[PDB]
Amino acid sequence: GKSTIQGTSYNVVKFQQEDVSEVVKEVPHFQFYYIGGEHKDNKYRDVPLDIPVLTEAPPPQLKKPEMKFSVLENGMRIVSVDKQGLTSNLGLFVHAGSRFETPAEEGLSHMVECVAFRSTAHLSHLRTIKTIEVLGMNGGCQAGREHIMYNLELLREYMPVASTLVVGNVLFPRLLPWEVNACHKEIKKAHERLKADTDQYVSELLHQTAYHNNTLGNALLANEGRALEHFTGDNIREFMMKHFSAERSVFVGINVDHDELCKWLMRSFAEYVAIPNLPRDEAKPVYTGGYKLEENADMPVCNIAIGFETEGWNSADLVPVTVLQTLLGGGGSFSTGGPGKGMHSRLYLNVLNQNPNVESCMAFNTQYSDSGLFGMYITGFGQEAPRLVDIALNELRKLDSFTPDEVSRAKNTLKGNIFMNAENSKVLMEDIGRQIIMSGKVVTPEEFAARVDAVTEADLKKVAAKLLRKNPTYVVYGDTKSAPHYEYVRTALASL
Amino acid sequence: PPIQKPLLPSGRAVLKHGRSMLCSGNLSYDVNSTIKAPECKRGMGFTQFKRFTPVPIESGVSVGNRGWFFPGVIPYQGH
Amino acid sequence: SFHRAFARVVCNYNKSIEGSVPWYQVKREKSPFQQVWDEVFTPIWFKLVKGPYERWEYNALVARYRGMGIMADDAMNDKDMIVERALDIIPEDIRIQRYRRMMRGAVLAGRKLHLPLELQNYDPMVPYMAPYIEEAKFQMQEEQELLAYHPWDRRLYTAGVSGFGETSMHSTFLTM
Amino acid sequence: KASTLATGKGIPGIDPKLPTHTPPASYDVLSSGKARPVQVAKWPPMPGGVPLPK
Amino acid sequence: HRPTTVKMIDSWRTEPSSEKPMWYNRFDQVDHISQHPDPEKTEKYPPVDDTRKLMKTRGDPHIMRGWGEYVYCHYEHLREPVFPRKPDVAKGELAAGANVTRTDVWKRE
Ligand SMILES: CCCCCCCCCCCCCCCCCC(=O)OC[C@H](COP(=O)([O-])OCC(O)COP(=O)([O-])OC[C@@H](COC(=O)CCCCCCCCCCCCCCCCC)OC(=O)CCCCCCCCCCCCCCCCC)OC(=O)CCCCCCCCCCCCCCCCC
Ligand SMILES: CCCCCCCCCCCCCCCCCC(=O)OC[C@H](COP(=O)([O-])OCC(O)COP(=O)([O-])OC[C@@H](COC(=O)CCCCCCCCCCCCCCCCC)OC(=O)CCCCCCCCCCCCCCCCC)OC(=O)CCCCCCCCCCCCCCCCC
Ligand SMILES: CCCCCCCCCCCCCCCCCC(=O)OC[C@H](COP(=O)([O-])OCC(O)COP(=O)([O-])OC[C@@H](COC(=O)CCCCCCCCCCCCCCCCC)OC(=O)CCCCCCCCCCCCCCCCC)OC(=O)CCCCCCCCCCCCCCCCC
Ligand SMILES: CCCCCCCCCCCCCCCCCC(=O)OC[C@H](COP(=O)([O-])OCC(O)COP(=O)([O-])OC[C@@H](COC(=O)CCCCCCCCCCCCCCCCC)OC(=O)CCCCCCCCCCCCCCCCC)OC(=O)CCCCCCCCCCCCCCCCC
Ligand SMILES: CCCCCCCCCCCCCCCCCC(=O)OC[C@H](COP(=O)([O-])OCC(O)COP(=O)([O-])OC[C@@H](COC(=O)CCCCCCCCCCCCCCCCC)OC(=O)CCCCCCCCCCCCCCCCC)OC(=O)CCCCCCCCCCCCCCCCC
Ligand SMILES: CCCCCCCCCCCCCCCCCC(=O)OC[C@H](COP(=O)([O-])OCC(O)COP(=O)([O-])OC[C@@H](COC(=O)CCCCCCCCCCCCCCCCC)OC(=O)CCCCCCCCCCCCCCCCC)OC(=O)CCCCCCCCCCCCCCCCC
Repeated sequence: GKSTIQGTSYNVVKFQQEDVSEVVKEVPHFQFYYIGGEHKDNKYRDVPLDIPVLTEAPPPQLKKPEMKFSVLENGMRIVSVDKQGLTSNLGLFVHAGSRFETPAEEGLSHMVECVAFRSTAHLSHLRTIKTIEVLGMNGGCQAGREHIMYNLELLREYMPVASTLVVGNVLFPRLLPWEVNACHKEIKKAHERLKADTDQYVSELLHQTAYHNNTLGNALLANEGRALEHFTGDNIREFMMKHFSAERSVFVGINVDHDELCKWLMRSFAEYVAIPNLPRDEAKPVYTGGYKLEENADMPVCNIAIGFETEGWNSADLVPVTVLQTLLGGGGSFSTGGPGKGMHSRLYLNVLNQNPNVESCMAFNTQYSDSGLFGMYITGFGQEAPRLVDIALNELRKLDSFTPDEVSRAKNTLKGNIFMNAENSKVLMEDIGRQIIMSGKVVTPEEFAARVDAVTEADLKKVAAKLLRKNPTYVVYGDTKSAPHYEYVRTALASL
Repeated sequence: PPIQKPLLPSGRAVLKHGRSMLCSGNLSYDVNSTIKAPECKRGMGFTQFKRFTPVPIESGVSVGNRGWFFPGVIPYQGH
Repeated sequence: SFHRAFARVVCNYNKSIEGSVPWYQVKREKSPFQQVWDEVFTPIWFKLVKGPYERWEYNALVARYRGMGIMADDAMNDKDMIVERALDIIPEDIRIQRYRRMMRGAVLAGRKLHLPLELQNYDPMVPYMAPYIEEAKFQMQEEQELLAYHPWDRRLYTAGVSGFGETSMHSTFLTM
Repeated sequence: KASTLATGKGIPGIDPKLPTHTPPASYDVLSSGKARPVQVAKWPPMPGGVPLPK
Repeated sequence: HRPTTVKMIDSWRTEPSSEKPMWYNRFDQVDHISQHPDPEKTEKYPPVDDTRKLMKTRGDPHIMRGWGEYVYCHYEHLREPVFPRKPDVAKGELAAGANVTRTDVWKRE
């Protein structure tokens, strides 16, 4: 380790000047045109698949995967893990989400996502996307509340090409006026995609109500009215100069050789200057609580959510609150889970099994760098809303005590979820990138398991007590014509 | 060998906004998971026909517009 | 099969000229014969025929543009696809004056009148469309290469289009 | 001289800063970085610019 | 569009525009389009009273050569090479299209 950045040590990669002729020899070989060819009959045309045909296979070389950390001289951090899979997952994470927008800059984070993979200094829009398509790669860009991610999924032999294309989005994009204007379409599509997912749409309503008109309450998506005034290449460039910098960016690669990944990323920034790092206003979220009743004339069901503020990812309450979510668990009538699929979580036993009118009840837990939301999400028919809220409130009043059996089951299920979620490479990539952006550090799945084992009932009681002292956030979506008023919820929770 | 994924790759983030690997539940069966194994109520096999895009179909939505028309304007004989 | 042999010949030849420098980018010295021809024919031909004829045509063209009050780049016809693609991206201030100049020219020409001499002292050969013509050619060359490198097969005379490539409905006689 | 539009400012030829013609300048290396190839002709060019096969 | 064709080819006898521009290759570059002068508010050349006093033009009457009918124009349809000649923007030459994307003229220090 040659450099310590935000609590993690990285190996410094030096820039080197390499002639373009020499590097061209190392670029992966592929063709776009096949002008003629040498005819060759399929030699296995008469061989059934049950007969092996490959002989003299070289012996395998297996190495235990390890996460390695490196950083360029411009300050871009590189973290990769090689699981020896045949498909890579490259990810570029930039610490510029919707939370850093000013009210006059509403929606600019989403606008950056919309213009992703458009023309750059050394490539056109068409050539970038046709290269991604011809090489069989998939991916895109997603702008969140705290970060924006560029990701590509590809065969690992084409990593040199993929890394170059991703980096070009933040190194030297040409935000040409006519290309940007063609991206105004994506705003309407983004709204439709969000509203289709009822669970996510309710989550956005929670955050807007929980954090009134401040960092984590800023709308994720740009509106299609007055926001289009500053949906311009010039405005986007000014936003990127404020926030996009090599010091706020992290490149994550799964199933890629670290040295090769570092080498090719180094060659991309060798002869160019990245956006310089400048100070920015970083204000802590202000939690206000509140309520919002959003009618959806088409939906006959009522989706209710009651949330409370959590300190966030960097707190010591991260694991105990996560254990609390698994203990309460939840579920829904839609699915019929078999053994080990939450059939014995507290919400499933106390709500779903005893209230046939409840369509679904779950506990949600969103975590960000310095804040989060915890609460219950319950759904049912519109006329049932007064009873649905009472059920939710009753469960919130039972968080005062927990049985030893429930704690152990919750701890074991959480550990299983951690390990089973980790084996997915796209999940591992997104987990690593978000952790470094949020904390500057990566906690491995095994280390999280050790923390989970140390959670006691006292910790659960303490964390639950803190959550219940916050002003509740109360969201009703769908058929809201029978839901109770906000003051009813607050008086019910005022006792705690 | 069998193909276990749809011919159209999602290209989206697996994790939902604000939810991490730790607090997302079990992605194998959780309702909100984007990679949950579908339930075989009628048996295994239909996932080869299945449309995995969560957005509902909007019949007749235009994707063949090259910039020749504004939204809401009806082309007449292609012009 | 002779087609297979022909396909291999084409593949080998093209593989042997990849990365070749185009003829115009080679530093070429004229032969001892073309130099003599340039020494004798070209100077006399310019003095007596080419020079005077082309000056006569050029000066007439400048006068015609000045009489209409238009620029040379205004005279381009948008039936040419490069011109149409370039005109899509020109900025509004350039567009406004281009339209006004072209409208005045057609009124003058139609009414058999000429611009007052007070307004004729300008250089009509300023190349204001050049940045956009070059961008349009780049966009079109990318599309040609990455999307139109083969004669594609499509279902014929369906959806108002012949299926032979054109993209507008009812744009041929056989698609009425 | 060429100080004002009346004196000839901005008129190629009359204005010192603007040349009468703008021919491209010669280069010794291609934009790729390869050395520019050199071909010294000894016979007149082909009638139609037809290139010969390799 | 209706059935249509452009002569976007690699000629055997005529160079591409990147190699030999046919227009007067002196342009002024700004940082933002708003920095350009406004023609409506910009004084034009002093009006003349005689057609013989009108100013000179920048066009070259003999820009094109060879057999064929005379023509003066600034543009052609020919294709460019993947490695186009690097434009001399320092002197005022125009940089647009391939000479920007497939070159390093845009790079400052
Ligand atoms: C300068 C440098 C040096 C130059 C060197 C030049 C080198 C070339 C010259 C040497 C060529 C050698 C050729 C060797 C041939 C090998 C033969 C062999 O072993 O067979 C394997 C060979 C290939 O087998 P394969 O591997 O399975 O591949 C199948 C493909 O055919 C494989 O083909 P493909 O897939 O590649 O497709 C191309 C295909 C097809 O290619 C073409 O057909 C080209 C079409 C292009 C368009 C042409 C438009 C028309 C132009 C007309 C111009 C006229 C100008 C006139 C000018 C006049 C004034 C000057 O080509 C062939 O079939 C190969 C032809 C082989 C030679 C035999 C036919 C030649 C033409 C004879 C015409 C005679 C006309 C007489 C007129 C009399 C008038 C009174 O067998 C054949 O297929 C060959 C035969 C093809 C059909 C020919 C006609 C047969 C007629 C039979 C009549 C039966 C009558 C029965 C009557 C019964 C009554 C009861
Ligand atoms: C001494 C004895 C000597 C004997 C000598 C014997 C010699 C025998 C000679 C036999 C004939 C040889 C002819 C060779 C011509 C070569 C021309 C050439 O270089 O073409 C390249 C050229 C490619 O040009 P390009 O600039 O690279 O790209 C074209 C596009 O801009 C952009 O291209 P793209 O690829 O991007 O666009 C996609 C699209 C592009 O598609 C096209 O380019 C199609 C263009 C429109 C075709 C339809 C025109 C409308 C109908 C006209 C006829 C009206 C009346 C008919 C009925 C009358 C009844 C009373 O491509 C495709 O769709 C690919 C598949 C095409 C085949 C589809 C098959 C189904 C449809 C059937 C019709 C087409 C058959 C193939 C062409 C046959 C040529 C003869 O392709 C064509 O020329 C296309 C065919 C158009 C002509 C069709 C003519 C049909 C026959 C009419 C009667 C003629 C009588 C006069 C005398 C005939 C004898 C000479
Ligand atoms: C040294 C010797 C030299 C000898 C010289 C002679 C050489 C021999 C060959 C000469 C002929 C060449 C033929 C070229 C065929 C070209 C095919 C083609 O590409 O067409 C599409 C093409 C359009 O190109 P495109 O837009 O790229 O195609 C894309 C679209 O998909 C295209 O689609 P599109 O829709 O945009 O365009 C299609 C276009 C295509 O059509 C044309 O443009 C005309 C093509 C055919 C030309 C006429 C051929 C005539 C010759 C045959 C007849 C000979 C009879 C002899 C008898 C002798 C008896 C003693 O229009 C039509 O299809 C119109 C069809 C109208 C049919 C109406 C029929 C009546 C209504 C229906 C039936 C009746 C009602 C029902 C009644 C029921 C009763 C109960 O056509 C043209 O652009 C060319 C048109 C022809 C121009 C002139 C050609 C000159 C040829 C050079 C040699 C000339 C030498 C001097 C001759 C002097 C004569 C006095
Ligand atoms: C007494 C005082 C006399 C004073 C004499 C003064 C002499 C001055 C110096 C002369 C030096 C000449 C050689 C210098 C090199 C050539 C020039 C050059 O390269 O310039 C650059 C010029 C262009 O350079 P570039 O632009 O860099 O090249 C780009 C392209 O690749 C190429 O450019 P491109 O793509 O533009 O094409 C080049 C050119 C292609 O080049 C040519 O065309 C060259 C033509 C040369 C003709 C010479 C032979 C004919 C005259 C015979 C006279 C006989 C007199 C008998 C006297 C008897 C006394 C008892 O094509 C064109 O320009 C297109 C022409 C289109 C119009 C055609 C009109 C034809 C109408 C015919 C109608 C007929 C109807 C009735 C049927 C008749 C049937 C018979 O290069 C060329 O033109 C390339 C071809 C050069 C061929 C030279 C051939 C020389 C032949 C000498 C024969 C000597 C025989 C001696 C016999 C024994 C003696 C005892
Ligand atoms: C015993 C006798 C036996 C006789 C046997 C004869 C057998 C002959 C078999 C012929 C087979 C058919 C060939 C047809 C080819 C079709 C090709 C085609 O359509 O291509 C389109 C294709 C389309 O390309 P694109 O990419 O769409 O467009 C290209 C761009 O435009 C721009 O492309 P780029 O910038 O890359 O430029 C490429 C360059 C490439 O250019 C070349 O390489 C062509 C050079 C041709 C030179 C011909 C000079 C002939 C001079 C004769 C001198 C005789 C001297 C006698 C001395 C006597 C001393 C005692 O082209 C040009 O610079 C412009 C080409 C303009 C072509 C104009 C076509 C007119 C045809 C009709 C002319 C005649 C009709 C009027 C007169 C009739 C009555 C007399 O064009 C080309 O690629 C260029 C090809 C041009 C070929 C022209 C060939 C003309 C040949 C004339 C022969 C005259 C013979 C006289 C004999 C006299 C003896 C005394
Ligand atoms: C016994 C012992 C005996 C021993 C003897 C031994 C003999 C040995 C002999 C050996 C001979 C070897 C000679 C080798 C020569 C090599 C030449 C060469 O390489 O040239 C390359 C050269 C290509 O190189 P390049 O660099 O492109 O050359 C420049 C171009 O020429 C053009 O490019 P540029 O940039 O220089 O041109 C600019 C452009 C622009 O050109 C112009 O500006 C020309 C004007 C354009 C006018 C357009 C309208 C046309 C109508 C004109 C009239 C109307 C009025 C016009 C004026 C306006 C009035 C208001 O020029 C053109 O477009 C040229 C078009 C020319 C026709 C237009 C009309 C010109 C005359 C106008 C007169 C007007 C007079 C008005 C007076 C009023 C006074 C008040 O190619 C040719 O020139 C070839 C031409 C074709 C030749 C074919 C020959 C075939 C012969 C076959 C039969 C032979 C039989 C022999 C039998 C013998 C038996 C014994």
